[PDB]
Amino acid sequence: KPQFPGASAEFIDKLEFIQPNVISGIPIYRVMDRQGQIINPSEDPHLPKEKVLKLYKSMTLLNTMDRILYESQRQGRISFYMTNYGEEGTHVGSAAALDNTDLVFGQYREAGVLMYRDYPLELFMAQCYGNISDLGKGRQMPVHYGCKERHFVTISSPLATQIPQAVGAAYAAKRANANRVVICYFGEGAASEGDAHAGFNFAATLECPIIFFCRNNGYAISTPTSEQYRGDGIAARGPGYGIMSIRVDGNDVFAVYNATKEARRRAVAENQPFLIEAMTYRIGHHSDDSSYRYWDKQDHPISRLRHYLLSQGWWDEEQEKAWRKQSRRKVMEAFEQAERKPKPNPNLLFSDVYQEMPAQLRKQQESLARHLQTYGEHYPLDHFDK
Amino acid sequence: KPQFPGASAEFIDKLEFIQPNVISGIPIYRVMDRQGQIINPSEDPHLPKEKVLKLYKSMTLLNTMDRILYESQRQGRISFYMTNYGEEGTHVGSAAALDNTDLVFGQYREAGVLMYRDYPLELFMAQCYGNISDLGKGRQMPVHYGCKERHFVTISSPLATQIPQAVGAAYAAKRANANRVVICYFGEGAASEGDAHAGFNFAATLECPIIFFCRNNGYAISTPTSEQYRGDGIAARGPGYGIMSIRVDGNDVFAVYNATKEARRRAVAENQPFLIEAMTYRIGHHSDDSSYRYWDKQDHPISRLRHYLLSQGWWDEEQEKAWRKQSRRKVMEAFEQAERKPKPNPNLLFSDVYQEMPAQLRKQQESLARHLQTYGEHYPLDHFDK
Amino acid sequence: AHFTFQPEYGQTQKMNLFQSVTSALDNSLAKDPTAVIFGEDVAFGGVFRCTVGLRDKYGKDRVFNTPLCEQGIVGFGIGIAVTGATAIAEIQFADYIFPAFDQIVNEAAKYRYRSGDLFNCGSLTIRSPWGCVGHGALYHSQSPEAFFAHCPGIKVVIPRSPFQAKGLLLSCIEDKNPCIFFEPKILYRAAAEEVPIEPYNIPLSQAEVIQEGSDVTLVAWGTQVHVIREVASMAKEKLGVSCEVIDLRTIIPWDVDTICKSVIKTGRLLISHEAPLTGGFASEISSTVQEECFLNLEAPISRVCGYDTPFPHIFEPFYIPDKWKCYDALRKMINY
Amino acid sequence: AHFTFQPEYGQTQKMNLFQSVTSALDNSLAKDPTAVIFGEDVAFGGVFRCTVGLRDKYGKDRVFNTPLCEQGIVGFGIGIAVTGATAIAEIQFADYIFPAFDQIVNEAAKYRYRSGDLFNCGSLTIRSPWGCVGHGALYHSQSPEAFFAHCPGIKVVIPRSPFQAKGLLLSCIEDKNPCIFFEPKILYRAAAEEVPIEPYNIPLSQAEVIQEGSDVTLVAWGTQVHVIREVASMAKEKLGVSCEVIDLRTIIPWDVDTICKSVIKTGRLLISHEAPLTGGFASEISSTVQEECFLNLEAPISRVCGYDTPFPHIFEPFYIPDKWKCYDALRKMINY
Ligand SMILES: Cc1ncc(C[n+]2csc(CCOP(=O)(O)OP(=O)(O)O)c2C)c(N)n1
Ligand SMILES: Cc1ncc(C[n+]2csc(CCOP(=O)(O)OP(=O)(O)O)c2C)c(N)n1
Ligand SMILES: [K+]
Ligand SMILES: [K+]
Ligand SMILES: [K+]
Ligand SMILES: [K+]
Ligand SMILES: [Mn+2]
Ligand SMILES: [Mn+2]
Repeated sequence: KPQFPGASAEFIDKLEFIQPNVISGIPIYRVMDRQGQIINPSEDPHLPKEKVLKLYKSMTLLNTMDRILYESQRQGRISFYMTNYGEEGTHVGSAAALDNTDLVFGQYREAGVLMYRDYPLELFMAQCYGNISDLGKGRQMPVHYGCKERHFVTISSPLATQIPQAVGAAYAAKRANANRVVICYFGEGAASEGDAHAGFNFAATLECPIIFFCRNNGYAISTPTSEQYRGDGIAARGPGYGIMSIRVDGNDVFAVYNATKEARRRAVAENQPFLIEAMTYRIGHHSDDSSYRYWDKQDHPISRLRHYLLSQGWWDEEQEKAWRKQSRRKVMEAFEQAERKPKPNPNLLFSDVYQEMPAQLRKQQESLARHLQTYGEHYPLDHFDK
Repeated sequence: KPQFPGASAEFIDKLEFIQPNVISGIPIYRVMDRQGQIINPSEDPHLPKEKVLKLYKSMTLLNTMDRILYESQRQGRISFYMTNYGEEGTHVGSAAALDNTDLVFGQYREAGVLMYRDYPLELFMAQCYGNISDLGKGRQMPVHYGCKERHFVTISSPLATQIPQAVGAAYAAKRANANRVVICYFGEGAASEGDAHAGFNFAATLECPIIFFCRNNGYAISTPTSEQYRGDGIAARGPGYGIMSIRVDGNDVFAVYNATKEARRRAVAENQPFLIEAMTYRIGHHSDDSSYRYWDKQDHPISRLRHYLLSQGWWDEEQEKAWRKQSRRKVMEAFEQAERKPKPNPNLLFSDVYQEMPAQLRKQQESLARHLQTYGEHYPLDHFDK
Repeated sequence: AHFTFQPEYGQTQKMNLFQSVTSALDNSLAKDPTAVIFGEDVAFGGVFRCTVGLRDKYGKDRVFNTPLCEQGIVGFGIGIAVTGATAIAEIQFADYIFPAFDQIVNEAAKYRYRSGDLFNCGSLTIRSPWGCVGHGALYHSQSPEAFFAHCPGIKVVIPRSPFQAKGLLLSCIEDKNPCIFFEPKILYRAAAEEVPIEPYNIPLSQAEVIQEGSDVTLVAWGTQVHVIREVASMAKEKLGVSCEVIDLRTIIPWDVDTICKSVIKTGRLLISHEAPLTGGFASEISSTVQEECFLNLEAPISRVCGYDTPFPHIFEPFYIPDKWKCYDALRKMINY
Repeated sequence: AHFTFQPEYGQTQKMNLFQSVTSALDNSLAKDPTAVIFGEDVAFGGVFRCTVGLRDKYGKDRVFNTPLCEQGIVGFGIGIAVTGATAIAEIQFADYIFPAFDQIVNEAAKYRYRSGDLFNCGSLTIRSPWGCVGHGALYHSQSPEAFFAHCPGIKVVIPRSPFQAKGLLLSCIEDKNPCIFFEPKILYRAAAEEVPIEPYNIPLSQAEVIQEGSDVTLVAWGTQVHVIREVASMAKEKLGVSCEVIDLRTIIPWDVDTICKSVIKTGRLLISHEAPLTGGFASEISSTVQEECFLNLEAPISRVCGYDTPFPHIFEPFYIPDKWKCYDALRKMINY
């Protein structure tokens, strides 16, 4: 019997290399087909009508906002934008399975989580426009959302940095014994970063209640997954870290919901991490003219959820028309209001660098004030607060 | 049928999380037992007598050098030292399976690879003493060996940095089409670094002829593996990256040799990486009073190889005695000579920072020369060259 | 924008900055069979089009994408260079170079020294978009040169135009030391200029006096050179002040002699850079100049730099050391 | 060695530097139930014994080992701090802090700013052994403070003795900004001194004039403070020169007023640090002092620093800015 402390195993007397199983990888969990039909009754979550309608409306409201802000960027009204096309179901489905106070870390494609948590259209817009209503004070590029009230940690551009951070927040939650989980979203490209290896390993060895949620949409900007990794996607990496893992159909809100609900339940009870890899397809551009490269007319999360609603008698064409009209109205009202607000006071460029403001930093702020007194006509002072 | 570009798999209609298999991990490949007996004839490599005696003598000569340099440190004659106790077989066994020109990257416990490649005792000593014969010019701490002639890349202290580097060297070898492999050694602790995730993934996606050789001895200084990872050791991580992997009994030079020989053969032919995890036990201290914590009287690589020699009639007590005497003599001759050599010229502190020497750096070197002209009595000038 | 671009080796062709980078890379792969180019999204031409057409022309084994991992990109590059092959790595935005900081500072920079020259990674070059772009905010705007300036063993080079970029980049690729080449991204598409079609080199560690002056010395690099060139014009017209304008070009090892020689003549110095004041590279230039020209300095050296804060989105117009800020400090310094 | 150590709050006990760190950590976990300490090998007491007995006293869930991964240690620490819990991370040697450079510079330092203060990691402190040790060579000797000084949003603090270390470390742990605390390892076991058993604080961003003087100002931090204290003695005895000796203590935000006020009085300044000259923090102090005290400076400010090379093994005695090197530069400066 092998006595090595590093592993638990039997001896083998024949030389055999372990081959990866990639052609036949971890199967994709599915609950409803492309026609919105429940495939296996025992897996139907039987979510109440009001909640399913909220899943639907959240993801179509997000889609309406995406269309409008995407165009706004094209016109140079906002400096940058990233859509959520094809990611709507992974976000609303997983957000619906969380408790309102579960802390969320993510990056660029999680707006739907905030939408499900009722983040105001006015605040999505304030951040993209960097106006006076932005609690982020206009400091970050557009779509770098954050909400303390809705436990959505501020997004940052450096990929994967939020992964080991989410693990630390989960360790602290374990200690506070508040029966809270942390969920951390990231794409399959970001999973190649060293920080992903750091977070996955720490979560397992430090026994943290965290759900790692990987959105695998086949591309990281122009890079196909064939150039991103050679194993069986990201799901197959979880067991190597001792992490309970699963792969789901990301265009199926119910598959996503069921996997997330069960992961949250076990993660909080057992203080162990879970990895969910949601297979999807980035329908829209990365940010970038996508056309280095079907999922809109044959396999779209919104379309599948809509068919499900119809089969239950929960939606119809007139309701569809009225909602498209109402959501467009709601989004355009927030948009116009956002465009008209002034930007924050230029002095806000100096606060929050440290909690307090160092004297030498105050001197730089005074320096600017003096500069503007004399050269102000050469600056856009009328567009900024005070 | 699933149509996602990120993975190849079937749909599954039942929610099932994938559980890691750690209690029954990847089995440990063994060729001979603790009594040096070949367990399975079909696995005997039937290495010629001269080569097996070289494996034996290399690892006992290394052990003799270890004892002496370890004591030297204790006395403050050299500033630092790291032994190879219990790692002797993983190193000679794998080095014997490589071609002389295969490039080696490693860290602290690979001295046996250099020994097998006939690195002179005089050069091991010159580096530890940082004397004039050191081609490294006395710049690095002891045991940071390097040899261009024997294709052993200079060791550096930052753990795991050599991993993605070894991958790049392997990519370049692929392109040069020289039918060479690269082997990269590292411990199970170093495998937790982000650079390990970087190298493993790049080697698979860029199809590189490299062998990753992980020495898992159950500890990284005071940290047991239970606090280092929770999956089935390092071997189980290889398949998740699409890497052919295997685990071997590191105290069995023949298991190590067979696994390395076969990995080298396939890596060079197929331009694909292989991962070998050698299970061992760090018998000596980390560098540190090991006594945060059997393998010397019941399972030692040297002892097992010795029993094998006896069963073939290739060694005996008198040969053992004469060799212990001769190797001790050889090591003490190098040691005394090393201690007596002066250190290099202080000017060598300035060269090789860049290939050429920047004018501003020359000015600093002139500055020192002037300083020493005046204050030289306060410096150990007589101990250094010129 | 906030600057205006304006301005022997054979046939030339009009090229903007990104095209001049492609030209330098093309010349390199053509004359050096071992050279390879790699990084995130370089295969299809790059997010800033610097590698367009190179994969089709040279092969998928020479111009290829790596997984999304900066520490791996640099460690991988070091390894290629260790075998003597030319490795030209791309880091997508300079702001994302930090994950590779350990591989750059602890490994690349120390590779030759620590091995007694038995091994090296001299044939490694890391290129990366750099500097503000009007709306880049915290992570699409950084100027990390001062972090690298404190690391012996690497060279850090920054061009100010298409002509300068191709010549300095070819010198970096051919230099026998690991080099970091920062490409001012706001210039990628901004105004083209004539650039030789064939390879030529511009020396490293050599500043360029682009306009002689006798009253004060102005030093900058990258896009900021255009800002001080304009400031020189404003000073001459509004104050009758003659400005000597110098592009540093190489951050380390820097051209100490050119700067001191200029200050010995003018007796005044103003250094400017987008990067934050504290710990910025202007502090090193100022210290050194004070030490070499104490006798000639007629006033305190001034540094007009970005503020000591992260780079903001909506406040960028108020953050950058623009021509008015440089002008004002110059005015006060001239009146000292 | 190359230096000599020498030198209200209740009962005190003799403590060397590592014991004073343990005392500060013990006081912190006792009064702050959320505080946890983690990193490589901290559970058994640490490779430099700074955490001995803390796990037994406070629990395995509060003093624990992490996997061997610096970028993870810091990202993990940031995350704990994001929930408001006190996170005290250890990086085994300052030389190994670079893998975490991106998490420190792009994340920790910018966390509060970029979120409009909706989130922060103010309760994070990173402590790490620092400085030369006689034979540490390239990776057991580094002084990385200047790399971090160019990053707005973090504080970098370095003590010179056991008393200073416990007071500055408690202030770092309690400060509402992410702090990096560098512990001069050569002092861990070198000479003890009286240290209060109970918690006390020493302010951040405040330099300490440890000896008044009127002829020249000498500035340093860490072990180098002891070197300049001795240099002061040599100057007084061999030259009749009165030296004002100042320990900077906090690298950023630094105490600009104390240094300028001192130089305005003495009119001369010599700054010294083990870290390499180029891009070293002395260049920032010198630049700033030149800008604020141009009228009072009677000679060029001198910087006596480590050379612009990696830190060598066998040549250390010739590399460090020892008392003789500082003395000589002081002599020349006094004779200016
Ligand atoms: C450290 C870092 N490197 C590079 C980038 C540039 N970048 C932004 S998004 C992106 C692609 C990420 O792909 P993925 O993680 O799969 O997410 P997706 O965009 O497909 O949702 C890249 C390379 C970055 N933001 N941060
Ligand atoms: C980046 C880095 N972090 C920390 C250290 C300090 N250190 C030196 S050896 C070591 C343990 C490594 O353990 P392992 O990789 O398992 O190798 P072993 O010593 O057991 O052969 C540590 C933490 C280092 N050298 N480099
Ligand atoms: K992030
Ligand atoms: K290494
Ligand atoms: K180069
Ligand atoms: K703090
Ligand atoms: Mn993707
Ligand atoms: Mn180990």
